[PDB]
Amino acid sequence: KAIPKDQRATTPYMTKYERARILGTRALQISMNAPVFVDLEGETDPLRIAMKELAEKKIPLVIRRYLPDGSFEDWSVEELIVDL
Amino acid sequence: ISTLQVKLYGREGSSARTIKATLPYIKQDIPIVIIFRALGIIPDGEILEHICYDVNDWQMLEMLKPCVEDGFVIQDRETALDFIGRRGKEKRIQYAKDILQKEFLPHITQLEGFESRKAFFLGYMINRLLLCALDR
Amino acid sequence: QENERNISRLWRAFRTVKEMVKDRGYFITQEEVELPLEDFKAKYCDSMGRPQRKMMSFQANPTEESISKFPDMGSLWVEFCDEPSVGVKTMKTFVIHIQEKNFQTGIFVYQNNITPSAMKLVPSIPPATIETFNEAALVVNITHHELVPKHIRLSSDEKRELLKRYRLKESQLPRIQRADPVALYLGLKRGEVVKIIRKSETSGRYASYRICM
Amino acid sequence: LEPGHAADQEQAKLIRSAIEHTTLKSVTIASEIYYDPDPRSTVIPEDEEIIQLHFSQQSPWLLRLELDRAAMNDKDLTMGQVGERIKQTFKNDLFVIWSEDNDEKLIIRCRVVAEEDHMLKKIENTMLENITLRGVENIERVVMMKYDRKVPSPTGEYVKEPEWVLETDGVNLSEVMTVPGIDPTRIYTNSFIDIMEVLGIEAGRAALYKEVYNVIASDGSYVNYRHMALLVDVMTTQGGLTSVTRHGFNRSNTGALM
Amino acid sequence: RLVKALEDIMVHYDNTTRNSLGNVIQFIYGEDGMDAAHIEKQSLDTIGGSDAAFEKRYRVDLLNTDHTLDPSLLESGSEILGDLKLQVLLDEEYKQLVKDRKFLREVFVDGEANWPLPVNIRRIIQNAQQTFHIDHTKPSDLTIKDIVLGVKDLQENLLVLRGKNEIIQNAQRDAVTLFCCLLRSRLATRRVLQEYRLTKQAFDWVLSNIEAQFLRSVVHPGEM
Repeated sequence: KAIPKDQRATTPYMTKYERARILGTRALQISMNAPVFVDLEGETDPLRIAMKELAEKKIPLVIRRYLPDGSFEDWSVEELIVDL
Repeated sequence: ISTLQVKLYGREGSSARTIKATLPYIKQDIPIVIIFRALGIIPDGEILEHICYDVNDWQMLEMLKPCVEDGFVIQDRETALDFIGRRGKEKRIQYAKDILQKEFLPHITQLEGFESRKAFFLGYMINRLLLCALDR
Repeated sequence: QENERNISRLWRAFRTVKEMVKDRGYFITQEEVELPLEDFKAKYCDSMGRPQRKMMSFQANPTEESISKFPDMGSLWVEFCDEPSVGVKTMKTFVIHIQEKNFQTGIFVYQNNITPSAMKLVPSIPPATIETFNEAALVVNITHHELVPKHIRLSSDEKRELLKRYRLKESQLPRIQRADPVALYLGLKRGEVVKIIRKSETSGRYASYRICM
Repeated sequence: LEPGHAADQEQAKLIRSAIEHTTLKSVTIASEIYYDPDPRSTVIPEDEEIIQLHFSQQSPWLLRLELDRAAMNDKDLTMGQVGERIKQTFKNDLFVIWSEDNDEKLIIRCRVVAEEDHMLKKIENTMLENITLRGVENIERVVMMKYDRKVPSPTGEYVKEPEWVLETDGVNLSEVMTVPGIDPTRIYTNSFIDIMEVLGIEAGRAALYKEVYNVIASDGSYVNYRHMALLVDVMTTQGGLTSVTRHGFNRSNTGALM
Repeated sequence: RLVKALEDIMVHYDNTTRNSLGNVIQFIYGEDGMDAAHIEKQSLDTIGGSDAAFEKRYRVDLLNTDHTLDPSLLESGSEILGDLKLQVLLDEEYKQLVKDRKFLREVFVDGEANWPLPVNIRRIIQNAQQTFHIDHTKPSDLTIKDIVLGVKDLQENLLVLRGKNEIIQNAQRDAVTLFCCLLRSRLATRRVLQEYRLTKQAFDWVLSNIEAQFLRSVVHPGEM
């Protein structure tokens, strides 16, 4: 079973925990010389690069939000709004 | 190192305001009249004389009435020591008669020629107890 | 002396009973509830002065508005007993009364206490329910108190809807005691969820839910 | 107090007199047991007028109560109240006489209607403990404290409308709120136990929060609502009042390791 | 003890406060779904004051030549006098304000106005009359419809829960009831046009900003 892309009830805004987790994961990837999907423009710090990569929505990750009943809603990072 | 306790049963309001005592490794608590009669002081009044040092104090004696009512069953020394022994056939008396010498108030004497000392002292403890119970 | 106090207390108890029954979803006019003590004395008290308690016992009918939500809800029968220490003797009469009259809810309002030999046959006549109430426990309506929010007994469809929308299980709901004075006031059976609507210093309105067990 | 009489402290005194507990022991100087054979002629020369006026089968043993004149004024009750209380207590198996309040000796005489002498004592015992002259049990004392209160004026604004409120040492909510004279919809106790038992689990929740918040704010501190609300809600969701101990939440159906 | 008791409790992705068993402690966290960090003590100036002052501060009567909006306030105040259709909207607004007054006076019986709520509206307004540099001697280019229907439509965006069923929507309107009382109280036509003297642009900016800050103030799921 799953939950359809329509009728998703969770917050369209990215939580700070989701943000920290995504930035952390992406920084973990960059720290092991993984391809960068944005222009460095002088940046060398993996976390900073992950932040700039987040601002441009160039992070190919997806958040699986778990409801207490066991259900789950999938929200791509590109779709989630970052207002923090 | 022995610890003697004199308990006043029945709080303020209760009718069964009896006074008992705890003797070294003896099963249940013993009424004070039984203790006094086990020490040689048999009749009433003389016990009260050992407790209440003022015959004018009618309140204290009034408080001592149910104690007399309690120990009315035992009317002699032999049956008093027999009572304590039953707690703890005649051997029990010799058991009892030992506890009142070696264990009951050892700080005065552990001899055998002293019974009035411990009796008067016990009466003193009763006096203090009742003085505290009468809010004096 | 004691007469006026008994009459007044029984009167307030009667008013509270009417409020309760009309809160359960039965037809009771507001004018009937607000029955003055003068009228009460001139309708229930004898010319001698003795308060005829059995003269008060009446029946109540579910409103169409209540039939819409709860169709299975039948007529209710309020009974004010005269005997103080009610034993099994009057209990048999009351039980057989509800049995023959064929009602769904019987309110037994005693003035002192009930023998355990009489409460032994109270929950034994399905589907009808017999509820015991002390007169002194109904002198003041507890639901009128400040700290007591309004409880709304909802249907089985409403309950299933609640369980579905929050995707819950019955064990995951907040619980309310069956012997809880509010649950007793509404006459809640086990499994019946109530919607508790309380005021909030942070939102204004807040709706909690409590399943009965 | 009642929504009507708010500033009328004279009624608040009546309610205080109708709530605060009062035992016979609390107003008794002393008690005696005489042997008075002839009922129509007392040995005591002070009770001659009393038995003379109470003229217009029994027991020779007499039970004589002497009350405190000052204590009868504090509790605000008459000799007739006490005598009729004792009478209503013992009904027919206790003949009771007493002197009027105008006399200088507040006296009560009681007679039973072998081994009888040490049978009356118990009676007087039950006369001292198991006797309630007036008020509700447990309610040890009541104080008239005039609280200030914000009330909507008919013109609109909020105005300080001060009301008389009865504080109390002792708790018995189940019988105090059913007393004619006070507003039973605003009555409150710091014992959220009694609230939870009488008014329900929700009222118990509200009182519990009120009390915790009171503890916090008493220090002058301030904690946001949602925290204490969360605590109280967790204490109250199980159906009753779940403690924060090894007896309360630790008995829940959660994980074993937790 | 407190920690170990409240240990396994957090806000899930339906704003429900639960435990490890999934047992609902609070259906909406903090009964309003807001994070405590983004909450400030704001006054509800409709719960206080006389009815006379309340009317003097909130009543708009286009049918009355005395209790109407002066042509100095609104840019269309002259052609607005006597408009029945707009007076319907204003009567609606004022009636809603009265209902809010009743409700608030029921909730806070002591008459307290200062209460912690999300989104500091005062700072937003005083930032509006600072960013756009509006003078207190110029007719606002707003309209009755702009303000009334604008504020009425702003409340539809203040989302805490986001279901599509009746229950969740009821919980939604319940959770934002207080803040909406604050909103209606602050963004009333009389208040906006006379006290604030906001322009159309500034008003829209205020609405957008309020919505934004409200969405920021919501508690984040996963919050232990």
